[PDB]
Amino acid sequence: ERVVIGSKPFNEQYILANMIAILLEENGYKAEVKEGLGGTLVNYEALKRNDIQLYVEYTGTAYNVILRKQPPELWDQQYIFDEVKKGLLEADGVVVAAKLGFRDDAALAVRADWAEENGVEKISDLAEFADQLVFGSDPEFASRPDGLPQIKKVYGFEFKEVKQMEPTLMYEAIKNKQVDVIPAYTTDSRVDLFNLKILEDDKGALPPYDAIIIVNGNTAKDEKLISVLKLLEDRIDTDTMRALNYQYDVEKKDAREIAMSFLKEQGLVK
Repeated sequence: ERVVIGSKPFNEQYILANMIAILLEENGYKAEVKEGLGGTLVNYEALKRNDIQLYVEYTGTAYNVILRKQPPELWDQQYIFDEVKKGLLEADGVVVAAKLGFRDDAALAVRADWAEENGVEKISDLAEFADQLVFGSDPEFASRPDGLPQIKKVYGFEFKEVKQMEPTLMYEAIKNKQVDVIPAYTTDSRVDLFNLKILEDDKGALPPYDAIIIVNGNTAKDEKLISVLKLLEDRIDTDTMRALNYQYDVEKKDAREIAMSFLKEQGLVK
């Protein structure tokens, strides 16, 4: 039959929606992609209605926006994954078909050369350096329920100073060494373009956003289709997703051709 695939309006989603479409067509299905159908709830309600049969959601996003659940004291990856799986199934019969293998998290980033020289890889590594470092911030990060005050509480440090600025000036500020630490999304191509290092939230101050393929109840009962989606299980790590986003954002490549190239390299199409 025909499988309709939703997506949210940004790079990663255009690439992943097309990837699933191509893979399904390779395995005998007819697939349609609705590129930038809408945001989280446009897609989720479309999924419940069976106007679409699947899309790529994120665990923390499902936890907060869809299920409207209470933040835990500390964010644990699998706790949130299991709560989302149970929650979507009980409420709507929606099934988690696959974990893709990457998280698209709000995180902290620093310059990569400095991180290398000092062996900084996690937020807890910043402890001894914190009171010497300048933190760059925007309205988007400051408005978050989990932010700098939660980082202080969990990690036990505060930065030298906080410089507020427009979100479009953040990477320039860290590149020009006006600030030393910025909020950045883990799969954002600019992390690589500005030679930054993303840090592990090793203590769980911030929410996890594991990328998952979710399917409606009726589509979940198609054993062949599920098997095909399972070929993407742990297929794409955060480094890999970011480099795919780089092809879109920096190299200006078409999202579908980015997906096609990946699938061919992985031997899943041809």
